[PDB]
Amino acid sequence: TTDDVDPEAEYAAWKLRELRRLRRERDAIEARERELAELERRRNLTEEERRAEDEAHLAKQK
Amino acid sequence: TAEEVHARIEFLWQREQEKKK
Amino acid sequence: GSSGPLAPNGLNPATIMEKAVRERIVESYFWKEQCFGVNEADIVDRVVEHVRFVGGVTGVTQKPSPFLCLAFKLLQLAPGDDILKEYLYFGGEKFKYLRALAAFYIRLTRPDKEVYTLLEPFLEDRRKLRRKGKNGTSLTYMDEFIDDLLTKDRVCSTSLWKMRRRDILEDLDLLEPRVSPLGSLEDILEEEEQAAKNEDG
Repeated sequence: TTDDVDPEAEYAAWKLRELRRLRRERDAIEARERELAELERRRNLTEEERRAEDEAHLAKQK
Repeated sequence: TAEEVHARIEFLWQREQEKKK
Repeated sequence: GSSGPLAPNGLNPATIMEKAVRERIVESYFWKEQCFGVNEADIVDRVVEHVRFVGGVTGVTQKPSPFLCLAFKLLQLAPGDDILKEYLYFGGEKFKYLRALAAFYIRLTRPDKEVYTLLEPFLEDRRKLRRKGKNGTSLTYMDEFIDDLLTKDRVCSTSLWKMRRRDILEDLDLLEPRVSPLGSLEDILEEEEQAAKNEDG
């Protein structure tokens, strides 16, 4: 439980931890971004095409 | 308030330094 | 049914604690001897003397850890923000478990934005902690503990009140997106690759 022993290895391990954090968080941001984006373009293109998409996914299941 | 805590924590630290001796 | 002075979070101290665990704390001998008539400095003393680890509950006995007991006492006391901030800063520079206590406490009693803002810079802190779960004592770290506080529904055998998600605050632009000590992923990648190839030759 000694905090300052082997500075380099601890810094490396911490770096791995923080990298894991920023990576999962960035994965989150990019994911909701691309979902909201796809869905947005989906609204924007036209009402008929929106209908074509919804009808398509209902047809796929149902 | 916090200042009392300051004095206490300093006392503790000096005590630890005495322990390390 | 009446409410004592409310935490900035908006929840009364009793409700955020579960009946079973808090009564379990009250029943414990350690709590009865060490938690009676304790000033802030005195809780600091009890901390530095008796806490070697962090957990909500330990063993089949379900005995509450001193960490959780002192957390409960601090919860009842409801100390002001400035002195707890100074507490975690000073005590933290001196010792880690004090930081863990103050952090847990702030997560309990404070609103989302405050908690985020003050806890996030401590993700830089890599200091090693030993944590006793339901089974065994797994090694952990301060940053991991903070990240747990932010991203987990239940910590230290205490349910955590649903927190407003950070990206929601981002889109509403109340707060600026979290910035690690390191830069963005890509620049880290490029500089690490470059440094590696340079050192290698």
